[PDB]
Amino acid sequence: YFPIPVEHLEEEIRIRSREEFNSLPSGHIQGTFELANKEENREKNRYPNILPNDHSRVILSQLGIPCSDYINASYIDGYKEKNKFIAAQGPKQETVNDFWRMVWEQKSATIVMLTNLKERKEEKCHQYWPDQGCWTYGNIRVCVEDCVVLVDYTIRKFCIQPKAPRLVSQLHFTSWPDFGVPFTPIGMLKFLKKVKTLNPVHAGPIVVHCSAGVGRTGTFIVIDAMMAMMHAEQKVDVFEFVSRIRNQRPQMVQTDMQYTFIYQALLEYYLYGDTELDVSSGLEEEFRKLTNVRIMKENMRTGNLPANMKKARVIQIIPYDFNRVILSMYTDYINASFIDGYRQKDYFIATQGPLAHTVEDFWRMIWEWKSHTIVMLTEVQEREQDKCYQYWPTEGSVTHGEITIEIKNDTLSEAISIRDFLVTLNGEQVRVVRQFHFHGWPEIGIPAEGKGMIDLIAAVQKQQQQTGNHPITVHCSAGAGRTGTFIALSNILERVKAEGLLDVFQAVKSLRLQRPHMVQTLEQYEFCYKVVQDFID
Ligand SMILES: [Cl-]
Ligand SMILES: [Cl-]
Repeated sequence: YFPIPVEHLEEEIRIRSREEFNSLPSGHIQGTFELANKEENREKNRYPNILPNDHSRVILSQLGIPCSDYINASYIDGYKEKNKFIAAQGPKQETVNDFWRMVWEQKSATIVMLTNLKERKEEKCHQYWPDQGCWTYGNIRVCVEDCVVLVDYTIRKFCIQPKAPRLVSQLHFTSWPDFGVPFTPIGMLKFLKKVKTLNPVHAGPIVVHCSAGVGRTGTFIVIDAMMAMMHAEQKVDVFEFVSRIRNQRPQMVQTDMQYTFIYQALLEYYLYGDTELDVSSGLEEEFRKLTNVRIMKENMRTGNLPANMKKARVIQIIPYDFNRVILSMYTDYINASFIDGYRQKDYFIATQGPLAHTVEDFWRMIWEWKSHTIVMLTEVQEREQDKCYQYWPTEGSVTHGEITIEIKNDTLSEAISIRDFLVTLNGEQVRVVRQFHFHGWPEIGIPAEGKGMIDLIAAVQKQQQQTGNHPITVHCSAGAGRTGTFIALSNILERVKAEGLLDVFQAVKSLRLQRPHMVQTLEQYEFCYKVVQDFID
């Protein structure tokens, strides 16, 4: 196994689709585990087969209690940086205090948690931080100063002290699935950049932990190391590195499926890599790339089954089977897909304009997924083409099957008209649903301003925080295009306000992987940039 030039990475990935992974050394033959197996230390290890060797063991200061030296953690090098990380086992009740003493004695500023607390009812790691307020863990008082919950990870700011108090930031990756590795490595690369951002140049080693302290924790350390190697050597050698880190902590990467995943992340980071940009700071090429996002046509069964054919305005813009909106019972089908927002999963329902023969279903979707906000981006007719069925009453009330819609208020503001309805189901019988009907999109082309588009996003956000905080029903006609533009800018703008960063490309690309042809035309993509420019001023 020799190094792969990045020039040939994509090809070698194809060719290798297990044997490589099985040739790695299990770090056990050049190692010594005397200290880890001491009787005194038995109860301190979560898994008795996954133990630090004596040489790279993190060694705590001796606290007159015997065998107080020990913790299940080991130093791990980065690409050209001795001891960049500490790969630690996720602490348990009995070692929570010893854990913080490590963070303190090692001068660490960052903890990377790659596990959830419980997994399918099995406790994979004990909570070692206060929910609210403060807690003294031994001679170290930890205090929560902030918690920010984004969709793929959450971020916690601690203030630890026993003279100078110190700020430790915990980055907790929530998205990692129970069984197997993730799906895209998109989330993990963004997460890994946020760690680079929040760790100070002067700080101690980064504490990375999962359950056993080898596996996720390993795939994470390797992906960082190998990004470094690309950015320096223009070549990647995953095999020689995993081999190296195992002689510091054995078993570092745990699965065949994990080893492959390092490569996928590395490829993603090469092919698409730098498309993020800071709000401080051509599109043609980026759009070509977006357009080469494969459509998972295998994974589109339900939407193509014969009965469901007739229910779609465009038999080509149709939900993937995994993130499709499913209703109470082929009556389970509505051309509509769940889409991740910036702060939570399944935050938007991106749907088509109801057909005259799918209003019943439409309103069942709204009712069954507790939607209270509808964003409409077309008019009923456009250029003499019937682009959406009017599903809402204008004057009185209308009953679409079991649901009843009665219109309470209807205010035509600048660009957006804003209707209010009492949706009933013929004491949890009645809701108030609010429709934002955007008249600011031209019958042909994109709008040339985007003040009115900023003002709609903004309007829908207040409505969300008030009628808090359910999934938003966005539709136009085809159910991807404008819906896409809107969902994209919603997420892009939230993050600009929040992180002061801007990655339109990945934003849209992430939309393409949830529903086909989401942002659709280069016009609409250009527009995204244009609205962000307008927002910045
Ligand atoms: Cl949890
Ligand atoms: Cl694991």
